[PDB]
Amino acid sequence: LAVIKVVGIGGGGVNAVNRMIEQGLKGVEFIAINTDAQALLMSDADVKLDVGRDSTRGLGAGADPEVGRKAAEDAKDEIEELLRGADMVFVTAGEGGGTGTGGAPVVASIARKLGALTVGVVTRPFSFEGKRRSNQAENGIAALRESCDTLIVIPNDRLLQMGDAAVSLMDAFRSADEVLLNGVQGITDLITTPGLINVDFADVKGIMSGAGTALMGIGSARGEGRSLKAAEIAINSPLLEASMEGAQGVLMSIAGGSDLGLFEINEAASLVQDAAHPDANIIFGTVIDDSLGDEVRVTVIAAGF
Ligand SMILES: Nc1nc2c(ncn2[C@@H]2O[C@H](COP(=O)(O)OP(=O)(O)O)[C@@H](O)[C@H]2O)c(=O)[nH]1
Repeated sequence: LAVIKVVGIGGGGVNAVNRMIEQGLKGVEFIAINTDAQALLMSDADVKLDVGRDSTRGLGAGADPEVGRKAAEDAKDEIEELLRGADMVFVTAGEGGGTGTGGAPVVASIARKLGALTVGVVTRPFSFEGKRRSNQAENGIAALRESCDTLIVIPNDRLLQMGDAAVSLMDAFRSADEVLLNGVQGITDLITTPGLINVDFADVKGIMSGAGTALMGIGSARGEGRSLKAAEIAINSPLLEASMEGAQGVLMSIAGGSDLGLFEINEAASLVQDAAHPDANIIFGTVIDDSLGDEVRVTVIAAGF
């Protein structure tokens, strides 16, 4: 039984972790790291960690990656203790800010030296947030990639092509929350709550260790030929580029109720096998989830380029 910790660092990461908690992501410990005491108050994470300066006083708002990086190393001993003896560590953040952008590569480096399989799950900022954030996020991703075994990057721009035409500025970030959850849960659920086609940690570790940069796709469908449709949506998801075939490795999960048909599972499995490069390592499994009813959702992670 695996020890999996999910770290949400910076404002966005903490909000993402709250969505995960709110949605009932199980079998994982949630850690919230921030510089701001006030924002940490609204967090529902098991473990919270205030860092850097007091938010109750001076400059909480400034978004400097250098500030966030320094704050992290001033807490390296405390962080290491929170990640003590974990088998897997997820580092979720919204790239572009200060706390997340600079702090994340530190948290990951620590988790990796502890010997844990280190998976970063971050978002690229929306273009409407300006080039300054686009720039910072770009360096923050370069850095975090060095510290992770695998780094899944979700381009926020593509979420707007999926969400409704008339969405608020707040609905936009709720989608960002939801997709970060999708990334994490799509992987952890394979381990914590497997179905008929059982995948164990060793399989996942094999496909994700030193994988480098990675991308994800999600899909879901109902009733009539659902599993195939869901799988098809996932492999064609805009979040995943055309570069599904360019992947060295593919991790795939299909979640559904206890009554998830073997035939269904097989059709999804076959589709991904055909869609991926002939030489790619493909590991795939099923997840039991009664909260889905008669809907099934497929997650595809494509790694190694
Ligand atoms: N998932 C998610 N992402 C967010 C949210 N708010 C902002 N972001 C993204 O995260 C980036 C950094 O913001 P934030 O994490 O709040 O600043 P930081 O704490 O200094 O890292 C922004 O440029 C946004 O693209 C949110 O509520 N949820």
